[PDB]
Amino acid sequence: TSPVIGTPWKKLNAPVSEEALEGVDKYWRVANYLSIGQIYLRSNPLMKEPFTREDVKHRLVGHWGTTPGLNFLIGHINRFIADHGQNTVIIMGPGHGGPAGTSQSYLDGTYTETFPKITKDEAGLQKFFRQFSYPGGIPSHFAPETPGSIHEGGELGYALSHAYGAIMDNPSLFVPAIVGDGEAETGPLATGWQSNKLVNPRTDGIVLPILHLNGYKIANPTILSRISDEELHEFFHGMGYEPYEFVAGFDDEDHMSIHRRFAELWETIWDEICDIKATAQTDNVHRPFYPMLIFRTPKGWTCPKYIDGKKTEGSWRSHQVPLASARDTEAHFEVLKNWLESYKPEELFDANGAVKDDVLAFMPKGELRIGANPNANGGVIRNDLKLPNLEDYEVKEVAEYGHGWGQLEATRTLGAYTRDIIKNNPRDFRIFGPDETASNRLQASYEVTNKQWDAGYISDEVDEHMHVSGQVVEQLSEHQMEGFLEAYLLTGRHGIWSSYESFVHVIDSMLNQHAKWLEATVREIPWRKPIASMNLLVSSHVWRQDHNGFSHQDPGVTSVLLNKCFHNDHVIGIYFATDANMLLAIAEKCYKSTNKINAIIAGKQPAATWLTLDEARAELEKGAAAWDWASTAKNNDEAEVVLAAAGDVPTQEIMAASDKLKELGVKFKVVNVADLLSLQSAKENDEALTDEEFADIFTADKPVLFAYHSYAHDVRGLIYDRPNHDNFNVHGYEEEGSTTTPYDMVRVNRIDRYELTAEALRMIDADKYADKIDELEKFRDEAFQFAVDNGYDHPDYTDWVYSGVNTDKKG
Amino acid sequence: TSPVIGTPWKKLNAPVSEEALEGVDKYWRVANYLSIGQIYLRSNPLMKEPFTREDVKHRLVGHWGTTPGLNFLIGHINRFIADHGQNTVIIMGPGHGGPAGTSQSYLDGTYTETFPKITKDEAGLQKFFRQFSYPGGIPSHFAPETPGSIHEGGELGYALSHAYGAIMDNPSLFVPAIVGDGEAETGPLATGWQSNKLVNPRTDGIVLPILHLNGYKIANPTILSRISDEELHEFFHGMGYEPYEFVAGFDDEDHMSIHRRFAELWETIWDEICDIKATAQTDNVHRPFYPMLIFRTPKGWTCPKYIDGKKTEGSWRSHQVPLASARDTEAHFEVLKNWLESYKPEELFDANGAVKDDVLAFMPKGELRIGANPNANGGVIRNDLKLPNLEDYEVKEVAEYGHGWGQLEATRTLGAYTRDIIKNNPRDFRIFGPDETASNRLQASYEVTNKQWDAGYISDEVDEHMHVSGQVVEQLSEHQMEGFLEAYLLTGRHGIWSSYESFVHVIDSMLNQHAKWLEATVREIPWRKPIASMNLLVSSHVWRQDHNGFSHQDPGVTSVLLNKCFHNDHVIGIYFATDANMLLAIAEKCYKSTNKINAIIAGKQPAATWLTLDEARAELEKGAAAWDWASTAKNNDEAEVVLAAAGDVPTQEIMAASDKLKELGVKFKVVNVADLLSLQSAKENDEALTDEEFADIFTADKPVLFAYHSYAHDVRGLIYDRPNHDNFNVHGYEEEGSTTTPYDMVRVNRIDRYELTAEALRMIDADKYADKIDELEKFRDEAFQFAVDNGYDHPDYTDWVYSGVNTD
Ligand SMILES: Cc1ncc(C[n+]2csc(CCOP(=O)(O)OP(=O)(O)O)c2C)c(N)n1
Ligand SMILES: Cc1ncc(C[n+]2csc(CCOP(=O)(O)OP(=O)(O)O)c2C)c(N)n1
Ligand SMILES: [Ca+2]
Ligand SMILES: [Ca+2]
Repeated sequence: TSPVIGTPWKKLNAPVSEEALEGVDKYWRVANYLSIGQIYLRSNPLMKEPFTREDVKHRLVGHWGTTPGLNFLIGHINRFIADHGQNTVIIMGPGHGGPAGTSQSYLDGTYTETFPKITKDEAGLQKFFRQFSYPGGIPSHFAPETPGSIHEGGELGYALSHAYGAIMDNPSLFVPAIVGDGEAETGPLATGWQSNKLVNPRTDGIVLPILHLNGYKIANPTILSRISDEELHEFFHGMGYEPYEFVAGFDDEDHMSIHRRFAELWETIWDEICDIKATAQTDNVHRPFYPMLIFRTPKGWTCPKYIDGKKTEGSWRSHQVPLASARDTEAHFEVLKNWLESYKPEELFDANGAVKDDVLAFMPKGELRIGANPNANGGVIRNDLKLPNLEDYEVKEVAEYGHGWGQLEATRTLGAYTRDIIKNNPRDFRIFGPDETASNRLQASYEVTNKQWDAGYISDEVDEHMHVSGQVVEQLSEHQMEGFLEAYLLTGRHGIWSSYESFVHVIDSMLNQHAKWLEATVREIPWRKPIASMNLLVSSHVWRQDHNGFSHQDPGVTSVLLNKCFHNDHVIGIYFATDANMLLAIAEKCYKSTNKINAIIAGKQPAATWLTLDEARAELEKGAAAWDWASTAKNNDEAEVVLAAAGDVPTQEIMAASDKLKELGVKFKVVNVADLLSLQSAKENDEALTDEEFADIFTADKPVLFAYHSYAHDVRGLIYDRPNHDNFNVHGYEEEGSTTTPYDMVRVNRIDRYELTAEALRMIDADKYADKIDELEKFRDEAFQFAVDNGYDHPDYTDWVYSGVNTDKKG
Repeated sequence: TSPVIGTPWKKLNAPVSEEALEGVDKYWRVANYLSIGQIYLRSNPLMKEPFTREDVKHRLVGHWGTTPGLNFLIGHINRFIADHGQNTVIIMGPGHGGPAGTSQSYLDGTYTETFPKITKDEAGLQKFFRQFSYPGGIPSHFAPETPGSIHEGGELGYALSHAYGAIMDNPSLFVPAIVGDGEAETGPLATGWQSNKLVNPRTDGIVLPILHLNGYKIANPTILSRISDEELHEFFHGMGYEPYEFVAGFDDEDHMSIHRRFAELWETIWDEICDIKATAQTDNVHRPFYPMLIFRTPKGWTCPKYIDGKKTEGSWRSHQVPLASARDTEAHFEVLKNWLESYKPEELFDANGAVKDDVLAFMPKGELRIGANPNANGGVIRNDLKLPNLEDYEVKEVAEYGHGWGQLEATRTLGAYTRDIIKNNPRDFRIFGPDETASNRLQASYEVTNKQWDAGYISDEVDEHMHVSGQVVEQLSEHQMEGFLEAYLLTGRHGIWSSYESFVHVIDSMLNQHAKWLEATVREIPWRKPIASMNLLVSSHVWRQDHNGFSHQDPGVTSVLLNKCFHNDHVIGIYFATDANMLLAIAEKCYKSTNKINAIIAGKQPAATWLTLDEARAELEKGAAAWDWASTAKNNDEAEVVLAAAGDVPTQEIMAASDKLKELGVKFKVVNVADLLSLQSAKENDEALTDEEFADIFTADKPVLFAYHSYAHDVRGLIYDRPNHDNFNVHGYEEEGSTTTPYDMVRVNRIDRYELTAEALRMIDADKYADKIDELEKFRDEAFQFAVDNGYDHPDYTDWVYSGVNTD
């Protein structure tokens, strides 16, 4: 569970000291200096004679405009953390203000502690200016390479979903979530405001949304800055916030006056948050209006007002760099020099080039520092789940009635297993669902917890399995469910979410961003300890969206995940739940795993169980296994065709083909693939089957009929250097189907049992088998026509049970 | 340009007639009956004795919950259309409400006109009930197979972005956009509300957002129905709307009282909209507060209140079917029977089983009808653009100074072309961008038009190229820009939008849904005329996101688009602008095309021009071409290695390697690829190169070093059955990068000129050249180290120019 840190939710009951405000002004000035320094200077960090164009970097890379805003807020939060003892994690929505985040870590000690080459002196300061956005150095964004970051803010939108995910089951945590006014125009951000009706002020922590209303994005004004202030206040009140507005920097107000006004406001907001936390110990069933801050300041605040006659402070022109070159001319250099000097850095550094003690007297210390809080390195907090014994959930009927038994919905097994995981691991595991948890059959969870809901209740006849506190959360937003969970994993907890397969694509770019976070982490951030895996149950899949139709038929998250399977990072897993027992096998593996995105493709429709838990655990360890109990060939040399499947529905259609081939006395091998990446090039992936193991399973020379769950392109591109790759006949989804019958969905994509039988005969001998093939094709047309006439499927398709099932026995 | 249809923005100046309201109530009842009928009945549409469980469908497919509220709004909108002559297109957010849409088109005559087997009698009604969500039949959603749909609503969120796109440069058009209250929880919808400060009430039409506040989604309440009414109204007011709220169905109020309250409310809202349209002819610089309607009715309205002792009307339980089976028992069939009879069909149908004249007297007529308005079949409005002469934008310098000239930003060329397409086609063409138009270099457009901004103006020192009216729109939302444009295309207009390549993935799922829309259309909807193409400029790409870092480095939109390339549909284009000329070649083709998504991948970084417009146009027609002027081999037998590239940067590094292999006198073919899909199996894609043409270009039997823009898996999967496929050595992006130098970006992905030369040498003979291979590998490290020391790239990299150029 989340640890309690410091003294949470304490009022100051005293005004902020003048001496501490002086510290903030100094932090502000030095953080600006270090920010400009990282963008502009390759050398000579303290500007000692001779200070020249040779000291400036050749290409300017990085973003000023947001940075002085961020540096002002982070200074005042640091003051706040130290005076109060508050467990604080920030979310920098504008992750392109990465200089503010590196500056914070350098000034709080965590940078030097983590990178000992980057010392607190002139030499270290020069290394630090240089390395920013620089070949062999560090990113331009608040990247995972930065102490205090759980949010890079490269792809904008996820500021508020991440903030709200971080505070769940984290009642000591406070998250000032800084949101760009451009980022507020994105869809994911717009709906993230609404998260305040899915958290509880007693069992969850608190988010203080801060709107960085600097008036501009790259090249345009922001919508929220150019509407009336009355509209802006109403909008935030209507979304269940008590909005406060701070305006500064548009006039001649002295910097100390601004600091006084801001600390006074901030303490007022904090007093209101402390009243909320205090009330919540008594009454947590009444949703309060959570404070939020509208921070209205000119973009690029404290850069030159005009440069070469164009307004730069309080404009979009300050967004990247207000001054496009300091090398090209002397007058441009003159502006950089005067700009850096306006911060009077002779008052901020000692003669060693260390920051003076009175610039940092006010800073927090130890684990309260933004860079050091374990919430921002959640791996240090994370423990292994207490897993119940997998064998308790095994479908046993396979062991006694035979392979292919039953009409079970596989996901109900993951449902029961996950339920007991929540019971044994309370406050450490969450399920998220875009109004689909029960549709994907995971509602066994409601037996030990509730959907968490902090909007209105009206009636026991409709408000079932909801409570103001609980470990299932639903909102109809794939962005919120991915967001919440990601932050939940990043602050050191566990969980899963499910989605209908086609709508996973809604959050393809979040999967990309979270993969990239994990890629950089496992490659070059050994101090960032492993977090729990992002477990995604991909259900209600293409082959059984016959009832919703073509809009819902897109299994291609598989193709998108394959684009993050490089470098032996091993941050992606892609599993095909053959049946409920293989679903358990995959669930154990993913629930124990760390630093991954696990995509678990599994059907909720009634389907046969093929494997015992033992056979499934064994098949999963290698990724593909031959099925000697289903093969009629005794070894590879006797086999005329290999039948291979990846996916519950292709396994079903391949095993019903197998039975038709057995009755014609064909000699076939049956292969099953649970782990897509097992087939990847052994040159590319050191966990894949070797060519030796590949050749043995799939044979070196015999024709392979491969029925794949998703698009053939996936498998064909994976196996390009494998033995016998030219003999793979891959069937998959081909952008066909409609509102139709289960048989029609497989038929129209040329993966039904009859076409697979036909295909197997074609591959052995078209001439020898020409007759049976024609019979098989006419039956396909006949089976379709049966559906059109009757409105359900042919009994050959419906009433089929694998020959291996002892159906004599009344079970 | 959009047509003016009917008599727009007309007040009634009279109460709604008692007789129209009675028509409306009959529309609601029959429409509900047709709706339940489609979900539950295989036969006996009018329940003529004997009426048994043999008449009910075995598998119930479809959604009742939303459907009665939809049938109510559309009855009332039908009344309003006829009484006012208002050009009206509806957006059914809750697309799962398919039955309200099919019912609409049956009742207005467009269904029987489009589908003549579906007659206005017992026999047709039997076909109409059965075919719904039935094998052989029609979809469960407001699909493109339905007259009146420009919006399926299968994937929720896109209701307001499509609504607002439809009304742009469409001043006579009115779009009531029906938004689910579940759908309002999605991100794309949340931001769509704000579209009201990007439209002008004089040059654009009007959207009336309608929140279907029915209190529930599948298995949960909705946030927006369980917050205070005060918070709900502040929320809409703060997004610049005048919220109006209608509550009905929670008590015993009689249907006719409900209809009267509703029409009166609807006309009061209509008057306010007409005042806004009249004001806008004099003052169109002050943004009005646009009405919206909060519609609060019980989910499943008019279904049985309780079923098996569980609450069904005003519950999530009504979402799909309130009554799970009608065949399992007689008690369940009895419930179905009683429910159908509650509507009193005996009053609605004559003995032929045609709908009675006095049910449809109130309905609009001709092109004012929801199913026949040409805005909902925009291909009939669509005209070919007046394109300017491509030759006028040619980079002519290639012809004078040679292949490899200059350091031009290619996208500036597409920017000039597009500017003049706007000048020649005013009100027919729009650019959208997510705060990136200028960054992607399309700002030549500002020479003839402005960014359209209907929020506040403060100062000429910051408000450059903005006007309350204009053909460029920007909001920082990929969903909005994709949304606006889709609707703009579907109502018969043209355009383009640009994104940074990594952030195209934000809208992967929208390209999926549009692709599927087009896929359904070219296959089986010949009455839906072709629309203009969704043209997406994919720029600021992976190889030159070295100033922003790993977050901006994902070119895998290519992999996603390849998943919509089957059945010879030809609804996807994937193109790589080799240079500005090849970009013009691709733009012309894309701007003349219909029924496509076109992904145009082009660099905005300074880069060489390789091709004349003529060689560009000839290369593009085939999709790939040998570059004989760059090859040293003069036929394929004489060739030792083939150098292939797709992408401005791969092309650059392959042409630099070619110059390095020329110095060693290797005999190599150079191939450029501009159209990814030309490589697709000839058995799969009938527009692709033949095996003949493929083996001629790439050779039958020699080693091919292919440098690819995106992920090598793309190509490896495309060419599985091409001859000589096993000799393809494919390098592409490999999830390596950082914020670094151009050289470092290609180096760390093994696509830099030096590695590509080495790899060519390895593939001809690793021993012969081992010395020269090894030297190349050390220069890679030397070149990296240079950049670390100096902070800019080694001049062998920086300063190179193709031997083919005159540098004197
Ligand atoms: C989803 C997405 N689209 C586009 C971009 C490109 N981009 C980066 S910064 C930016 C403007 C953001 O402005 P704002 O949120 O106002 O931040 P600030 O002004 O504080 O820099 C844009 C469009 C992005 N990072 N993410
Ligand atoms: C993006 C997306 N996520 C999830 C779904 C699954 N889904 C289908 S309809 C629906 C509920 C929508 O409820 P609402 O919008 O309130 O419609 P209504 O109550 O009018 O039926 C859900 C979750 C979807 N279609 N699209
Ligand atoms: Ca901003
Ligand atoms: Ca609803």
